[PDB]
Amino acid sequence: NYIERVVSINRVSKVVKGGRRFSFTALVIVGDGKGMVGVGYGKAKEVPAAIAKGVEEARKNFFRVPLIGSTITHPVQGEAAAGVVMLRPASPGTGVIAGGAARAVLECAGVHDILAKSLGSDNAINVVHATVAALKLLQRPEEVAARRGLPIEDVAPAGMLKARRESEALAAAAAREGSA
RNA sequence: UUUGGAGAGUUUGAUCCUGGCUCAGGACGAACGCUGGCGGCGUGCUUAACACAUGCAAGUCGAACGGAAAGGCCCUUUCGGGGG
Repeated sequence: NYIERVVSINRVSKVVKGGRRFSFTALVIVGDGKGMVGVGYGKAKEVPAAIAKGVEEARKNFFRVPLIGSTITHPVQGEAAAGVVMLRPASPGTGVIAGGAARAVLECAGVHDILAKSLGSDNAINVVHATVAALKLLQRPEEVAARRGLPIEDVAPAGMLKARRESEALAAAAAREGSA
């Protein structure tokens, strides 16, 4: 059930003795819709083969996204070559609101509620890399408290833990109709 | 202890970056074009502090005053009017 999302298709041109020898590049994000996401860049003579290579590269380099509900743990500004993407968590119902690249990677990760904004290098590839760098900079409170050597309560805020418990209930207790 | 940022196109054979230009949105004391049924609530010289016909826009008090021109009342009466 992996959700896949192409963001950009570009006809690139090598030049040779005869002339322009073309190919196609597909930027394909794929995700589980629940927090695992991967990015791929497929380069191939034909568009569908490019997309397939992108899918394969993505499913190879999947990575897991920290979440507290259907948003992210904390705000974070990821940088790439020159893509700069701030991410800011958001209350539920405001909706993932972002440009098509950040939007695609977030929607494939399953982040339905988030604030995002590209601040440099409108190019979708570097934007996606910047967004991914942000998501990799993300830090779940459990591993944070481990990193500190403390409880979770005295490093994380009560609002985050409230939403955490709420989401955990709505996951487990509401998985009853799926498990039975 | 609550909150709220979307991008796209365009330099190149193609790429990335920078960088500008443009667009998508919202608003208006608005104007124009096409069109036009109803109501409600508002709103209307943003320019010539340019010139202005005309009519109204600051009067009131007779319990401040002399008074009595118009009405009123009463005497008068040639019914013309005259007095208080």
